[PDB]
This record gives sequence, structure tokens and C-alpha cells, in this order.
Amino acid sequence: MAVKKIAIFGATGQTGLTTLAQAVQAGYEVTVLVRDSSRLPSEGPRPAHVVVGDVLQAADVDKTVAGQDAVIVLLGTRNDLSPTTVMSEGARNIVAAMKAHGVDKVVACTSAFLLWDPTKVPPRLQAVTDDHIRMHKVLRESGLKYVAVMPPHIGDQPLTGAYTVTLDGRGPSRVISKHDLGHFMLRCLTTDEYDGHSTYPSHQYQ
Amino acid sequence: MAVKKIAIFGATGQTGLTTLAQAVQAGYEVTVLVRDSSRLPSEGPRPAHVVVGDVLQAADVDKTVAGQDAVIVLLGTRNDLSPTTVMSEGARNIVAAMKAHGVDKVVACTSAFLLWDPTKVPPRLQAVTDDHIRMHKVLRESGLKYVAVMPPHIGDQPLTGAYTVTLDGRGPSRVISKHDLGHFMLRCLTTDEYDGHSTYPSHQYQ
Ligand SMILES: NC(=O)c1ccc[n+]([C@@H]2O[C@H](COP(=O)([O-])OP(=O)(O)OC[C@H]3O[C@@H](n4cnc5c(N)ncnc54)[C@H](OP(=O)(O)O)[C@@H]3O)[C@@H](O)[C@H]2O)c1
Ligand SMILES: NC(=O)c1ccc[n+]([C@@H]2O[C@H](COP(=O)([O-])OP(=O)(O)OC[C@H]3O[C@@H](n4cnc5c(N)ncnc54)[C@H](OP(=O)(O)O)[C@@H]3O)[C@@H](O)[C@H]2O)c1
Ligand SMILES: O=C(O)c1cc(/C=C/c2ccc(O)c(C(=O)O)c2)ccc1O
Ligand SMILES: O=C(O)c1cc(/C=C/c2ccc(O)c(C(=O)O)c2)ccc1O
Repeated sequence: MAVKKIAIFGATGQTGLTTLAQAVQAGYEVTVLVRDSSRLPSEGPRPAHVVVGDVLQAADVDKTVAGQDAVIVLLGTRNDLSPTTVMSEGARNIVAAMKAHGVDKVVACTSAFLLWDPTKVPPRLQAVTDDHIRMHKVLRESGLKYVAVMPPHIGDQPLTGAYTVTLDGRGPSRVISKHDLGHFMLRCLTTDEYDGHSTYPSHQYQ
Repeated sequence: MAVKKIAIFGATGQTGLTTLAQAVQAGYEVTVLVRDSSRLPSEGPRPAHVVVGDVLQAADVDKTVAGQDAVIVLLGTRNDLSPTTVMSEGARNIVAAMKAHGVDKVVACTSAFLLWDPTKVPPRLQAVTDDHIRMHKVLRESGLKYVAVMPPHIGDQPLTGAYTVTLDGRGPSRVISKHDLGHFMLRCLTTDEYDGHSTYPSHQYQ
């Protein structure tokens, strides 16, 4: 494995949990950053390394990024649609840590709304989308090998590995399962073909 | 009317650098106040006059404002997430220097959060937004000819010169390219129509 040690940010979240499970099964040595109050469930798969802290603390992000081959970012605000900078400021700390530690590959999830006409983004999601836009700018400007993953609705359908990946535009379906989205984040570790592109994974579950 | 000499504050910032370059290419005689001259580009368009100093030092500001026809303010304190008064104290120094040297025109950048409901502000941006509000009041109460430029997200898109400007309200998208924002800063030097108004520049970048 050319990529074997990875940091996952957001591993306790909807997509992070299945991404972690798939990564451990695939043989990755995974380091996670978890907030003190929200640890990984005791029954689930165990990462190799756990850092307890906050993506808003440069020190905690540095500890998580040190020694890795690549970074997966699945940060979010769960059900909370309020104005926030946690994703963009978290990305700022991640970029600084990758540069300091010689890590180049970052696969980071924002949203397909970054490929929408802004006048059609639902107003209830505008505040979160605003921080996705801020995040994407931070990562694009970093000069790192950045894969911008921009999914549409994240659903509960199965892992298929059969989804479409649309480059630099909206794809033909409006859903991706959380399991397939995690599968795609990990696929991006094994190829350079999506570096510098936006990617829209989607599938028809049938 | 004929503005030929301008001071730019914040010329080494994201918007400042392109405003400066555009001003020099268009023929303005530009004076900049910079804390570190190595943060100015060594190649291409270069300002006519460089004052090395700090906007918090009244004598440095006075030396920058002396002899100008108008002032552009693109100050910012990106890293401050808790109460901060750099921009508003800078604006007090600028206003005092403008009055002492007979400079009547100031075009200054705050943010579109000043046009929207306060709960739109992400918590980590509350402090900078409070100081934007303080700087806006300093400039409004000065009696100077003041164009308040209140942009949304500042993006990276190429200069278009085709953006929308809405007066005393919001408008189309929630993004303006730094290049288009700089272009609009300079357009405000050539007209009185925005004096005493708030302006919201935005555009759709396809
Ligand atoms: N739901 C959709 O249909 C959809 C569609 C497109 C895009 N998106 C975006 O896709 C991304 C992933 O969504 P998701 O549903 O998988 O994520 P999620 O369930 O909202 O999980 C968010 C993850 O980020 C962690 N996190 C939040 N703040 C943190 C902080 N300060 N420090 C460290 N970790 C922090 C959370 O940890 P905790 O356990 O401590 O909370 C959690 O692990 C999000 O950005 C979302 O906006 C979602
Ligand atoms: N999407 C956005 O980022 C956004 C959106 C809406 C509004 N705004 C606001 O737009 C304005 C311009 O934003 P920007 O991103 O273009 O600015 P920026 O890149 O953060 O640049 C800030 C400028 O102000 C200078 N500065 C800071 N403190 C100074 C001091 N004590 N003395 C002299 N100069 C000082 C900086 O000089 P140094 O190079 O020496 O640091 C730099 O030139 C800001 O006020 C910002 O809050 C930004
Ligand atoms: O909390 C949430 O629910 C949430 C939802 C989103 C939805 C993103 C999206 C983009 C493009 C799409 O086409 C569709 C669709 O079609 O369903 C959905 C983004 C961020 C979120 O935090
Ligand atoms: O530190 C920073 O980077 C910073 C960023 C800002 C951004 C303010 C703003 C206003 C209206 C907006 O719509 C949006 C958007 O859409 O992203 C953003 C302000 C002050 C800052 O110091």
C-alpha cells in the first residue's frame, strides 16, 4: 500500500463511521480526531490511533496529521443548519498541518451545491453552503493535491461500488449512499486522476 | 472630481493586491501603507509610493493620506475571533488624517453582514463583524464623502467587470471575485452616485 496511514476528520459522523469501517477492513492504519464528548461507539471497528481534541485547535490537528500518508475530511455540523465556520477554519488548520508535515493528499467533502446555480440553493442550507464555499476556497488555494468531493443527498442505501463519478459538473442522479460516498473517498487515495477536480458521486439504487 | 492620487490601506491583502495592480495599470498614482514591504510583489505593477508603518500609528497614517485625492480602505484582521478594534481604530486615524489634509473621498470595505440579520453571522466572525460596524459608524459620522462597500464572500474568479451593484440592499448571488471587488473600489473613485450609500457587489461566475 502506497497510502497506508490516513487521518480521518469527522469519523464519528454519518459518512465518517462507514468510511472508518471500510478503511479498517481494507487494511488502512487510521488515525481519527474525535471531540472529547463524542467518541467512537465501543462496538464498532477500532482505528489504530485516537486523538482527542478539536479541529479548531491547531495543536490537535497537527497531532492528527503528523506521520500520515493522506487526509480524508468528513467534517460537518450534523443536523444544525446555523451559520458556522467550523469546516473552513478546520480546513485552514488541516492545510497548515499538512504543509508542516509534508502530507500532500487531501480528499475533502463539501457539497454538490457548489456546482449549483446559487439562486437555486435552498435558503435553509445557505449558511452551511457558505462555509462549504469557504472551505473549498481554502483547499483550492493551498496548492495541495486536493480532491473536492461534492455529493448530492447522502442516503442510507447500500454499499455498491457501482456509482457514477462526474467530473467538474453535476451528475445524473441526486443521491449517493453514505457507504458509497465513503467508498469513493477511499478510492481517491489510490489514484491521482481526481486531483484538482471537483467530483460528484451519485447512483441509482435498484 | 478628477481623482489621480490615492492611498490604499490593506494593499497586501487578497483584495488589496488586485486593487493595487488594477489601480497602477489604470494610471493612478498609488501610495500604500504596508507593515512589511516584502509582502508587495517584486514584479509587474508597483505602487508609486510605499510608506512602511502601521494603521494604528497616527503619524504613519498621516504620512500616507497627505496629498491624496481619495482613500481606499481594504483593511482586515482575518485571524481575530474575539473582540478586536484594529479596523475601527485604523478608521479613526484615517478620518483624522483626511480632515487634516483636506481629503474628502473614502471608499471602504466592511461586509454584507451589515445588511443582513445579525443571526446570519457565524459566531467566530462576530468580533470582526462588530468592529466592521464600529468602523462603518466612524466613517458615516465623519462627514466625509463615504462609499460603504459591503461584499459577500470574496472569491477567486477572473475579473469580469460585469457584476451587479445594489444600493442600500442585498442582491443577486453571495459571491464577488476579489478582482471584481477591486474593480468596483476603483469605479467608486470616478463618480459621486454611491456617496452616502451602502453598496453590495455580486455576480454569477459561469
Ligand atoms: N446530509 C446530506 O445529504 C449532505 C449532502 C451534501 C453534503 N453534505 C455535507 O457532507 C459532509 C459530511 O456530512 P455527514 O452527514 O457525513 O457528517 P455529520 O454526520 O454532520 O458528521 C460531522 C462530523 O464532523 C465532526 N465534527 C464537527 N465539528 C467538529 C470539530 N470542531 N472538531 C472535530 N470534529 C468535528 C463531527 O464530530 P462529533 O461526533 O463530535 O459531532 C462528526 O464526526 C458535511 O459537511 C455535510 O454538510 C451533506
Ligand atoms: N470572503 C471574505 O473573506 C470577506 C467577505 C466579506 C468581507 N470581508 C472583509 O473585506 C475586507 C478585505 O478582506 P481581504 O480578505 O481582502 O483582506 P486580507 O487579505 O485579510 O488583508 C487585510 C489587509 O489589511 C492589512 N492590515 C491588517 N492590520 C493592519 C495594520 N495594523 N496596519 C496596516 N495594515 C494592516 C493587512 O496587512 P498585512 O499583509 O501586513 O497583514 C492586509 O493588507 C476585510 O475587512 C474582510 O473582513 C471579507
Ligand atoms: O443537513 C443536511 O441535510 C444537508 C443537506 C445537504 C444537501 C445537499 C444536496 C446537494 C445537491 C442535491 O441535488 C441534493 C438533493 O438533490 O437532494 C442535496 C447539504 C448539506 C447538509 O448539511
Ligand atoms: O477572517 C475572515 O476570513 C473573514 C471573513 C468574513 C466573511 C464575511 C462574509 C459576509 C457575507 C457573506 O455572504 C459571506 C460568505 O458568503 O461567505 C462572508 C468577514 C470577516 C473576516 O475576518
